[PDB]
Amino acid sequence: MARINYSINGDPETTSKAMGSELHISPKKSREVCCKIKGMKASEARKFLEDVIAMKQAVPFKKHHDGSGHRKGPMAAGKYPISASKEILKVLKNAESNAEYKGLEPANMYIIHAAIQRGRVIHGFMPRARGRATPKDTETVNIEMILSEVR
Amino acid sequence: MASIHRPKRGSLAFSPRKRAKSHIPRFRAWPEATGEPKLQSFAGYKVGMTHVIMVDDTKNSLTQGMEISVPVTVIETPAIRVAAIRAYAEDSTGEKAIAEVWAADLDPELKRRIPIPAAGNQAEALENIGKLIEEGRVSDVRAVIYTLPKSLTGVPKKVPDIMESGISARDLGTKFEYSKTILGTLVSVTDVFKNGTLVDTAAITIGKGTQGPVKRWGIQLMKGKHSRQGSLRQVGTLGAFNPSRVSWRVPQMGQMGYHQRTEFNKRILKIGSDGEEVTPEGGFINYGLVRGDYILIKGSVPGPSKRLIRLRDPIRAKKADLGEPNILYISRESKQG
Amino acid sequence: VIDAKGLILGRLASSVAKQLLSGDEKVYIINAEQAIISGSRAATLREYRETRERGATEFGPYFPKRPDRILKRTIRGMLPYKRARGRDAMSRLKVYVGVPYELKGAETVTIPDADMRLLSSSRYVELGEVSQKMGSKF
RNA sequence: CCCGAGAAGGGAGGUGCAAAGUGCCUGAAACCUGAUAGUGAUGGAACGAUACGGCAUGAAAGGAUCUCUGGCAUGAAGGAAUCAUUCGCGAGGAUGUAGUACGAAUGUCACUGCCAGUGUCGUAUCUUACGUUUUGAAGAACGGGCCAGGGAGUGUAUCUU
RNA sequence: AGCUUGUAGUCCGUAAGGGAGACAACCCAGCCCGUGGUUAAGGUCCCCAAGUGUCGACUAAGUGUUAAUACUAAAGGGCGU
RNA sequence: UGUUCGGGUCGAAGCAGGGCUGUGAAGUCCUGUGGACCGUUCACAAACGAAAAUCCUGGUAAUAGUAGCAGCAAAGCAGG
RNA sequence: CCCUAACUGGAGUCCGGUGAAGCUUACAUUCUAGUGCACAGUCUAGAGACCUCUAGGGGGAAGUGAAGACCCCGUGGAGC
RNA sequence: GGAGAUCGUGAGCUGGGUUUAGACCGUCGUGAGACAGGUCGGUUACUAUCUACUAGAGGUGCCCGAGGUCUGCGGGUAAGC
Ligand SMILES: [Mg+2]
Ligand SMILES: [Mg+2]
Ligand SMILES: [Mg+2]
Ligand SMILES: [Mg+2]
Ligand SMILES: [Mg+2]
Ligand SMILES: [Mg+2]
Ligand SMILES: [Mg+2]
Ligand SMILES: [Mg+2]
Ligand SMILES: [Mg+2]
Ligand SMILES: [Mg+2]
Ligand SMILES: [Mg+2]
Ligand SMILES: [Mg+2]
Repeated sequence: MARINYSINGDPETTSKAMGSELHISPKKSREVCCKIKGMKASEARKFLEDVIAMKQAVPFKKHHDGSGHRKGPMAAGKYPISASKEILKVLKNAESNAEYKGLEPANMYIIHAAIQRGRVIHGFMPRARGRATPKDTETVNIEMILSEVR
Repeated sequence: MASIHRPKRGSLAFSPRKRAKSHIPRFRAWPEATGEPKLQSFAGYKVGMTHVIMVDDTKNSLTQGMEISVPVTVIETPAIRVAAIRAYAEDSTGEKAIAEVWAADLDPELKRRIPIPAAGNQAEALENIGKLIEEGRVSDVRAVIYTLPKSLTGVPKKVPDIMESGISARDLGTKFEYSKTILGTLVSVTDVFKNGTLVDTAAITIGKGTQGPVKRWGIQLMKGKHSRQGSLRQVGTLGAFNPSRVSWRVPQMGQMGYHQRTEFNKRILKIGSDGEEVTPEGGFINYGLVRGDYILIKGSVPGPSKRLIRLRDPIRAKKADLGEPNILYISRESKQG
Repeated sequence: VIDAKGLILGRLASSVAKQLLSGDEKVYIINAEQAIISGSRAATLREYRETRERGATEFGPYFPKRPDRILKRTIRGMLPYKRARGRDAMSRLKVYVGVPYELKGAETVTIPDADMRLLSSSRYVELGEVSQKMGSKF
């Protein structure tokens, strides 16, 4: 519904954070993309996410494996989370902008915290058979992202 | 229950029916030597099939002497290079590689398979293997060979296929000295197999993908009213109530084809040297034309065109010397008509 | 290093099992095919052919064929091998057929009480013959 | 003020003792995400009880003759080893040494700075969950997906003790 | 008939711990907590603490290595010993 | 509730973890958060204690990023 | 049907977006035999078992749906 | 040949019979109705969580780092009858 306290706080001297507030994206795929992009630099993470959206590089799905085949190269089951890639790209862009506004250098930032949190769910209905309506939700996700020029 | 009895669907002799672990068939056993020294194996590539009209020479056959049309299989078999000489030490556990010596001179195309061994320990490795044979540690000597498919235009590859071919001689010193003679050279298929003699053809068969139980084991389709109730190409039952588990012997889907298979008593009918003798008009379909020296094998052979075929002299050949064939007509008309 | 030539299979196995459960020594049992099993040859071969062709192919007991692996199996039976003590004891045991090359010139000790001449009958077969009649090569 | 297409949202920044930051007081568990400790791709299951160890913690609320390691005094039940004699076919027994040396614990003197505890893992022994119907339940008998809250001997009249 | 219906005693139900491989009721045992000791039942080749224990015989069949028992085959025969 | 003795913005209740006492029900204490009430002696009352009723209401999983988004009218492509 | 084969369109398989539900005390990589209320993945003794993922059809979970509608009982009903 | 596998096998199929509601024939019953009598007709629900099997992959374990060629602890066969 509203603003979120961060799970992790980097030190404010070398911290450029940015929250993706309650995106309507898939929490499983966004969680996998956040697990992949943690530890990378901002530039290489942006390049990887752009390759993900262009279907050239696949993220490895290790926790939510079902309904996903095995991708080429040295990889297990992996997919191309287009919507998660776009939303995490927007959060990464906002984090780079905050690093610019703080005088910090976005070109050396290492993503030290990048996690998802499920937000409030917009309850829906799906008209099923035999006069029954099961739910169908628009699950929201809060995307945290912390940069820092230290590692 | 008055049981109706049917033989089991498919063979359990070839399980687990998995994808074979190499494009080259491997020989698990070799026949015992019965004469002068020679390589027991050769490797070729399957081109395609044609038919010959050969006078029948098979003794005691119903159609002996009269004309017959025998479906043959032309095989493109260029020279092979005996790369290495490897000796084995036998013990309680089993045969173990005790030493090898590679030929000094080798083809430049071999780098696509393995890095080229240097021309180093040639005389000294040979004297080491001689001392090992003398003291008694050595039991058998085998030769390493590779194809040289750079000449063949119907096979897209140019990397050699490396394989072991046992030498056929009587005394291990005799085997060692013959292997010394043929080490590092090019030996044509006429120096291994003679015209009219049986062989064994092994090769990875035609892959058919993940096929179903009706095609993989030849199980029965559901019949009559059961043909259109929702399960037509599915096995009727996977097991009883007890034991509470599916047996490994139930027919099921899986990898069909691309297995290694050995065919026995495949006769040799012709030892040719020009591909225009057998190449039909328009070439072979999806292959091209024959450009090296070939051998015509009677009947079918496992694998599609272009596949590597390993030829060894027979291990369970029932019949005696068969003599030279008399081909009257190699049918080189078009395969596309 | 135990020389198992002319020794009872069970008595040697029990002695080696207690020695390994003492818990310090790596025990090599050379000449495993020359171990003795008392009883008539027909009954011995009947029991061992029944035990050989017992299990299922996906689950069942894959009882070995080699004499050294059969002696290892028999010593495995008299250990708590599913425990860490048993696992360490089975890792500290090596059985060979004949004399391996690294045990040439080594010193051996044979169990007195597990001797085969303590028996008082001609009814015995060697473990090597049972392994050979189970189809083994050794 | 910056990013954002944006009256969305985010960062920086400020009001406020405190964001308590628009169904906004405190803000549990289930459930979800991340980090730390232990273990982990040779491994056996009512998830725990008891004892002993490895790793991490042990600031407060717990100990300071408390923790670790020894000597000395008194030591209930029990009670050697070794040696000698004699018996016994023998394994061994009896007698003496000797109710000796030892022995739970109770005191005292040195010695030491950890110990109690907490989390996880391993080793040894024991346990096939809970309630119910049952002669008999781990039952292939019935009830429970999980967590929170609500949920079952109360009043009048009358008799008896 | 692990069937049905009685009677005497003792059990389970309502009974731990120790031992029979597991065992409602079979043996020791009826049990507040901690420590030490010695025994009960049963066992001592290994799994498993303690006997490759002693004496005198038997068995050659892997018989057997199964106190009670719902868990263990008879009649008959053997110049087997 | 009557009655005695009290604690609290120098921080009450509640909440998460932990130490100590008690055979135990539970009590008390400490760390963190909190922003206004809370206990105790001697007695007395009750809409007085949950682990369970295919219990009731709410929140939320695993299934699962799975089934469906196909069958009766298979409809879209180029340029701007 | 002997005896199945090839081909077409829609599903399925793979990919992008959207996106539920039903079983569920717990644990769970099993297989054999015994025992146990006499039909055990969890007990006892053995034998196997490196883990994770995808596809497959349904052997087992006395699979799920459901206070059995057959039989009996109830000093229970209704209709005739 | 016979027999076992929950008279193996309906989350595989079928639905012919038996065992629902309708109706007819015969026999019972005053009757409603009944027949271990016959006849005609009569709904087969589920998206597979765990396990087992069948195939296909990703890892770690072993290991100078990598590649290639082999061995054979084992598993399977009816590969023939
Ligand atoms: Mg969504
Ligand atoms: Mg409707
Ligand atoms: Mg009762
Ligand atoms: Mg409550
Ligand atoms: Mg009694
Ligand atoms: Mg009693
Ligand atoms: Mg008892
Ligand atoms: Mg409750
Ligand atoms: Mg589609
Ligand atoms: Mg009922
Ligand atoms: Mg009555
Ligand atoms: Mg079934």
